[PDB]
Amino acid sequence: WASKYVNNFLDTDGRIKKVYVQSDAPFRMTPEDMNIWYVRNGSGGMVPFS
Amino acid sequence: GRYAGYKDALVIPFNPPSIPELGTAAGFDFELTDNAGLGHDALMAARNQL
Repeated sequence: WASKYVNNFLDTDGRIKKVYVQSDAPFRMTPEDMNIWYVRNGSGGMVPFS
Repeated sequence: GRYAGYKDALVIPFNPPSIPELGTAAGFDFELTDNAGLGHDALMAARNQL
């Protein structure tokens, strides 16, 4: 949801630049979207936020 | 004399200048730069050309 800065990469113009991870917009717009998200438990199984 | 005829290494003897920061009065100092993000290879191609 918030997005995360992970680390730097070397763009093709030679300048060090940033790498971010975030949900694609369609899956983080509305409170019903947060139900789509699965965590996984200590057993390797996916559990939904709901 | 001894080391101009020397295959193993390049040996430059010299008397240090009194105030080295001045270099030589006839001297010039130039910086060739990659202004379009063209890369190391392109910049050294330009260096060798120049």
